[PDB]
Amino acid sequence: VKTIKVFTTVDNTNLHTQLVDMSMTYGQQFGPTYLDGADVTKIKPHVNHEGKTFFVLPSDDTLRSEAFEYYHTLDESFLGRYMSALNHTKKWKFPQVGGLTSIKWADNNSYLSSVLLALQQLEVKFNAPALQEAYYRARAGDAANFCALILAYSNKTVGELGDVRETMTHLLQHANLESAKRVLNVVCKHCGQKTTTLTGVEAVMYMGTLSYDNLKTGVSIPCVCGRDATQYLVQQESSFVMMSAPPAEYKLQQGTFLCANEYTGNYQCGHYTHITAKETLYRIDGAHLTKMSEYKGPVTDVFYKETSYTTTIKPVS
Amino acid sequence: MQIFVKTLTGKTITLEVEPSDTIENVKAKIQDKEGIPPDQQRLIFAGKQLEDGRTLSDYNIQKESTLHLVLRLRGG
Ligand code: NA
Ligand SMILES: [Zn+2]
Repeated sequence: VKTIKVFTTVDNTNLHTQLVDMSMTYGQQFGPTYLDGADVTKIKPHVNHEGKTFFVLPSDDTLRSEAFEYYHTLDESFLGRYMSALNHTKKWKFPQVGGLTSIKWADNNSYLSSVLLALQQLEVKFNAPALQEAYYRARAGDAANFCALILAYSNKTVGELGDVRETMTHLLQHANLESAKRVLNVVCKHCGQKTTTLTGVEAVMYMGTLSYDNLKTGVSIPCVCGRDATQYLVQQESSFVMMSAPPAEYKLQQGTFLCANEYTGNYQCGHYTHITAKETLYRIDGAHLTKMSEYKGPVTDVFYKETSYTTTIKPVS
Repeated sequence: MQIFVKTLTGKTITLEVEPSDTIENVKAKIQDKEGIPPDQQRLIFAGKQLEDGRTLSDYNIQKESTLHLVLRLRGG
């Protein structure tokens, strides 16, 4: 029996020493096995594999513990889906555009580029070590791992069409939003006032208007009495908010928002570009940049910086 | 109890539901009646995203509430 020595891992930190038989596939020995993202399950060890690190599926208690602590998921399919995505995302290009890590277009990835571009402008931290480590690398321009993780956490595959708002929602479940807090009032001329408090991801997301000012001044919403009521923001504590709405023509003006994305197309297929407010507005389409003093188009998500906001609106007399 | 679901096009869907029903179950009722596949449907209540595995009760959706049906975007 001839062997080579390799290391297996689920977290790239804890490495497990292995001796593998050259006459058996990696699948016969570890099960699903990946070398820099590439699926090597069906092949036999090569002399050139000596001393290399391989990713494996968590197949014992130690590996399962390490995977859980690193990824913050109990989903047995996770590593396999992560590696499957990584084999493609490692081939993507991550140019710096307007000082931000972007993604050159490939594999229907414009929604992912808009997610990545927006995150870099938010004061946000991830809890899962896998995301912390990969996000740091992504900020540094090395974003393949982070992109593959976005796909794995979102239960999406490379090439699948996607929604920035939905993807952001998945990612933010793993962000530290423990102190994010939103208080909303709803006032009806007949029914009076009702108040609710939202925390975590729900405190920083909204679907119905792009305008943070509108949420502050009043959004018309149906009341159970059959009349219209007014919903408004009483208090917000978070480092940002994301305001979303079905795509519609909207004007982005300098000095009024952090960043945004627009969706051009229809409900069957569209394409995203990102707009960031710098010394002027920058529209970022993958590797491409267009500078402009304002942007009018089918905006669907707008991000705003926040610290603490308290309303000036008083209860009705 | 009756609830209402306002679509993007401006139609109001009228449903008979119970507080215990899951959001997934509400989507199933929408599908049979309007032919909208549940995987495309995204239900919103006063700006808040509703999730499939949770229930109307979880969101304090009571009688005569109106939800909004928006659609998942399909960006390349
Ligand atoms: Na984009
Ligand atoms: Zn009322």
